Amino acid sequence: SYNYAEALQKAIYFYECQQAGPLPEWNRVEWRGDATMNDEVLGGWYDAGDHVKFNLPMAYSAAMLGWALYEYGDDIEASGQRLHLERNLAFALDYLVACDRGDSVVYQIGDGAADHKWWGSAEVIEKEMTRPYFVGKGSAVVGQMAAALAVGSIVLKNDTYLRYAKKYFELADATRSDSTYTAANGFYSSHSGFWDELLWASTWLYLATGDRNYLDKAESYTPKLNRQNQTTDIEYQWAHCWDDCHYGAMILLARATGKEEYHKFAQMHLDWWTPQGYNGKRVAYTPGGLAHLDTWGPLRYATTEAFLAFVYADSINDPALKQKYYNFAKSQIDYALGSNPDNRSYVVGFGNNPPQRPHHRTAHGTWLDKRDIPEKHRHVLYGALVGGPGRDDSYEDNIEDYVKNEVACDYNAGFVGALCRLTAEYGGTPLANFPPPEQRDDEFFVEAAINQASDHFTEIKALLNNRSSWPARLIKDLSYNYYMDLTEVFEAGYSVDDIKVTIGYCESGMDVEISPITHLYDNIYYIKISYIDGTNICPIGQEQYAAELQFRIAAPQGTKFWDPTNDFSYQGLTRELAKTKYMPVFDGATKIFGEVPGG
Amino acid sequence: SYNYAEALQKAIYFYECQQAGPLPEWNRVEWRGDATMNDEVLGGWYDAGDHVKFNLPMAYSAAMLGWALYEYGDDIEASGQRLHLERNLAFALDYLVACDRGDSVVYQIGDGAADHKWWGSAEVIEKEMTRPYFVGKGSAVVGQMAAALAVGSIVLKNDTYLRYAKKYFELADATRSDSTYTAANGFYSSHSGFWDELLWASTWLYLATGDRNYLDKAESYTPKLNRQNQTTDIEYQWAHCWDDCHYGAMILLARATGKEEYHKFAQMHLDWWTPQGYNGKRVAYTPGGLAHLDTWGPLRYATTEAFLAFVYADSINDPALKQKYYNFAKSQIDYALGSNPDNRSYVVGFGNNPPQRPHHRTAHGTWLDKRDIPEKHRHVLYGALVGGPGRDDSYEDNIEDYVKNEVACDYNAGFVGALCRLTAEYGGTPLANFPPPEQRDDEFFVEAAINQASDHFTEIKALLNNRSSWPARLIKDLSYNYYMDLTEVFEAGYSVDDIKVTIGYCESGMDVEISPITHLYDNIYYIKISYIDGTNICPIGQEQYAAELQFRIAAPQGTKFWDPTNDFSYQGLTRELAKTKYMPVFDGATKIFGEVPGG
Ligand SMILES: OC[C@H]1O[C@@H](O[C@H]2[C@H](O)[C@@H](O)[C@H](O)O[C@@H]2CO)[C@H](O)[C@@H](O)[C@@H]1O
Ligand SMILES: OC[C@H]1O[C@@H](O[C@H]2[C@H](O)[C@@H](O)[C@H](O)O[C@@H]2CO)[C@H](O)[C@@H](O)[C@@H]1O
Ligand SMILES: [Br-]
Ligand SMILES: [Br-]
Ligand SMILES: [Br-]
Ligand SMILES: [Br-]
Ligand SMILES: [Br-]
Ligand SMILES: [Br-]
Ligand SMILES: [Ca+2]
Ligand SMILES: [Ca+2]
Ligand SMILES: [Ca+2]
Ligand SMILES: [Ca+2]
Ligand SMILES: [Cl-]
Ligand SMILES: [Cl-]
Ligand SMILES: [Cl-]
Ligand SMILES: [Cl-]
Ligand SMILES: [Cl-]
Ligand SMILES: [Cl-]
Ligand SMILES: [Cl-]
Ligand SMILES: [Cl-]
Ligand SMILES: [Cl-]
Repeated sequence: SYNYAEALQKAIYFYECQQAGPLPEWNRVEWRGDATMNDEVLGGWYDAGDHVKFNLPMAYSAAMLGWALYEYGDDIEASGQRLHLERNLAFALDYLVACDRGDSVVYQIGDGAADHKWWGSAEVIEKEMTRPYFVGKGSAVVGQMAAALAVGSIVLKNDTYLRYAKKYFELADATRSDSTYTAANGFYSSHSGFWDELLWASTWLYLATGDRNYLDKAESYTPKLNRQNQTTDIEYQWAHCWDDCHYGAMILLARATGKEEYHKFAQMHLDWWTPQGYNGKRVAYTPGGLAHLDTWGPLRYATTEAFLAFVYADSINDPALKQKYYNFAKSQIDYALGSNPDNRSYVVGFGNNPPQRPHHRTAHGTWLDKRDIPEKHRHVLYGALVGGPGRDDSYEDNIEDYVKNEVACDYNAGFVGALCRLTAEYGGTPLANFPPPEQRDDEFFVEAAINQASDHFTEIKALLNNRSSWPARLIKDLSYNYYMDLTEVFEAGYSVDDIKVTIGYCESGMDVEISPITHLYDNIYYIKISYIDGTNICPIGQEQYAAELQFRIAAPQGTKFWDPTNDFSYQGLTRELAKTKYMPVFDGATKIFGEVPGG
Repeated sequence: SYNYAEALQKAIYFYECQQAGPLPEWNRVEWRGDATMNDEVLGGWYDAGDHVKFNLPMAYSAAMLGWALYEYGDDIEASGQRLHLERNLAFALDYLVACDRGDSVVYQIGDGAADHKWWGSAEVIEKEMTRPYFVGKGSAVVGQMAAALAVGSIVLKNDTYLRYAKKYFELADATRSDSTYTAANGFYSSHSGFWDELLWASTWLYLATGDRNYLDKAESYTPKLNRQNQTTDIEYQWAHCWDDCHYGAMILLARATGKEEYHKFAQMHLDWWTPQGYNGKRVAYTPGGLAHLDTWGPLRYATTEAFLAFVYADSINDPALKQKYYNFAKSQIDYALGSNPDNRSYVVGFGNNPPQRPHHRTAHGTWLDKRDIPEKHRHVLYGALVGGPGRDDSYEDNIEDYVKNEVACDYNAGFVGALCRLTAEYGGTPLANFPPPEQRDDEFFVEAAINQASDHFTEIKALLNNRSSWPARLIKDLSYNYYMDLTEVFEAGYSVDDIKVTIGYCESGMDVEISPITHLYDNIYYIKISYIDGTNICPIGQEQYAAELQFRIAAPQGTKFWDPTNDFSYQGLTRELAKTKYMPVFDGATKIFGEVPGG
């Protein structure tokens, strides 16, 4: 119905957009550079359109990418995406290993409230704030980390991942408490508790090792799972998700053990998701056919359930059940890709009329801590599955809609597995030239205005701008030149010593020097304005993105010869601030913007 | 009793405090300089503790000082004050003549609202605002100008004053309207109308010329005077004052004509002011014995009536009446000098416990456009009679009490006449060394702090202050030096050209240059910070009284030899702003504050 291979290609590339520093050599995202290099644990993924590393959803996302490979890795080699998926997974798993602290782990980098208060690109956040880390031994977060590493060890044939999966599982299982998991409260609180994580982790360890001790542990956790309302059934009326993976664990155990209790659960749970429901109970559905679990990330939940349904349907033989679950799964993926009342993709950069304003700071590329400027995103967040429509299929592509236009690691994770299943079956050709280069705008440049003109002087207001975005970046050795023609000075009988440079305003905190008037060639002279620590010009807010200087170049009071109309840098200037190419900008000795006289 | 000669001496000196620029050579006030030199008409007096020239009360005050000389000039020669009173009067009269515009006069300089909104010294007000002038021919203001010049012509034997007195009287008499008197509205509105001024001016012209035509004009105006309530009697229940001089005119006409109608009026009016009253009717009296006409300027009204009562008493023969009026008069003057429930003088700089916080901008001497700082007045407004107490004798000396601590030309004017009469009777020795010099503060100086420090640089925050007050003044060619010892630079094998001067903050609007590092002697070098228009550093407000610059002097990054502790200008600096004598200030090439290495 769609080119699922292209969808898969893009959905994987999304994770490269999320990578924290240092970026791997193979990162394909021209607008991403090393970021948050002062973090206590390097690498891994930023969670959403923010810059926090939240280990619970991060590890969940990795576990799901691992599961995608575990089921379908061989079957996707034709799409050309297997190597891409594998190394993207390994990047996250390396971070999980790097979190080890022995009897505890680093479980978060960044403070949610502080991070979310600021809107700007990953590469410049250390200029705005200093990022904390958090250490603990929460059974849910540590258990999820163990599960991700366990499946990772299988699909990446990696003994180190298995060693760490065991370490973390032993810690989570010994601790049996979420009390030291607090830094993510209100963002990724542990809602369901930790027994589902221990189940999920022990299940994957059994699949990794064949050690029955893990299967005994797994089966021991099932009576501890939450019940459905006040009944005796295990809870089934929700989705497999970052908080609760018992759903997927029960499916894996149905297949691994063949035991009827797991099959009964899988069928009850999946039936509740399908249009026919489970004995009169059913997830809410939009009229447009999307199973709609909650206001937040409905596409995330539906596409994750599609992956579970595909895996379960593939694992059973009953034709009616297989067709029912397969049709459900495909219907949810197809909705996300464009089979909906608006006929539009909900995957950024894919398909017909995709979202163009995802709630994502670094893809947006602002310079002034605002969402509304720039009015269009500077970058394409290819592959990102957005939150999606409301319960009535309604949606508007709006950066301010932090629900419907949310994007996140966990939104993409199950989605990737489902796309693997569909590419396996239908094939499709990935895009050969992907990703294509972006149109860039000017990043470092001066805006200038004539602040005052007189018959004996020129006074310039000049703002040296850093609106970098490909990638956002800091340049220390910034300078710009203002060129003049002093022919009229010499003709009137005066010299360079008779021309005085003064300053009328220099912005606080911007260490600056102005050169003496310097000969270029002939009667062409210039001053250089140098910012000694240009990294303080940075796209982090209204005050920081440009440094303002007002400078005056003056012949003696009373003289009548001063003529700025032949001065190179005066060309086109008005009384209103405007970008000018005639006051070129330099990084050290290298010109990075503008033009020079002759030259 | 009191030393009335000293009180008179100081009461006259008050007028020198009020002189607008250009000051006469004989001005005795060390904290007054030429002020408001751009005014449309130069000289004259500021009205109160403000800087408006309001001609109606200015001319009334001049007329009253003239009247004091007319009655008592011979009788005060012993007090030594006659020549002081004469030249003080001539300064105001010269202004009145300079107001002539042919068919109209300048009757105001300054916009009352804008003037009063700002709190600062006369000499700097043109940095804060532009002062408009107003032209018209209102009969009250022009008539009072005429009267002032008519008595002035007599007592100063001056034909030019008589010529303008006639011309102004004719203009007032032709116009018979206050319609063109607009700019003083709500400050010195014409409340009584203009017939009383025509009466007062024509009476003085008769006394100056002996031309009975002026006497006939004077008598023609008396039926046009306002009535007392709804009766046929001329209004008598108020005081001779800036708005209405018919009271004094009637007294002068009683003496000049001997006619019963004027004596009947004089006695009705004066009896109403005495404790014995007129037919059971009387001005309010405080329990402490002050005749209290109104909330505003009660001492002004009572001391003016004291002068009228003295003049009328001296003009009649009835010992009972003479005693009644003399006792009234002396009681009111004595109350003002200290015969009151608090035993305290209401004349600044005189007697026991005088007011120290008069509502007077220039005597206060702020630099910040605030009344509360400085908390003590920097100057002594000797001789100013304040507004005075409430009807219950209540009073607190508070700069914020713009009623009780108001001071003005018209408050002092009648008061001077009354003091003339009392020193005529009782003698007294004026103060020999008056005025004594004031304690002065530093006026131009740098406040500096170490803003940032490291092993390769010093960064200074420097505020160049103008808190001048002796007198407040402007200096254009202001600079200050920062002296260093570069011994350690040379000791490291580096040169002067390896040291970098940069700026970290330059206050907006303060055109500034920093010299290259300049040799002084030995290994001592300096930078000069020069303000191109130092007059923008001025004591007119919170942002203007000091120019802020943050400058950094830096050795190359990575070097560790930099040594600020042998730098002359670094001595005593902390991280908090403080005045320093080691960053000396210059006016052109002349040092005006601080110290230099060596000397
Ligand atoms: O209580 C229903 C359901 O909650 C799941 O946690 C949710 C939480 O309710 C929601 O506010 C947050 O945004 O998402 C989490 C994860 O989906 C919980 O995992 C389930 O066990 C529970 O049945
Ligand atoms: O009506 C009383 C009295 O007013 C005199 O004008 C006052 C004015 O009322 C007051 O507001 C202002 O502060 O001072 C003026 C002058 O004292 C007016 O001169 C009288 O004729 C009249 O009797
Ligand atoms: Br492409
Ligand atoms: Br010239
Ligand atoms: Br060029
Ligand atoms: Br006019
Ligand atoms: Br003295
Ligand atoms: Br000295
Ligand atoms: Ca859980
Ligand atoms: Ca030129
Ligand atoms: Ca009047
Ligand atoms: Ca030194
Ligand atoms: Cl802990
Ligand atoms: Cl169905
Ligand atoms: Cl199937
Ligand atoms: Cl886009
Ligand atoms: Cl824009
Ligand atoms: Cl009496
Ligand atoms: Cl007498
Ligand atoms: Cl005082
Ligand atoms: Cl103070």
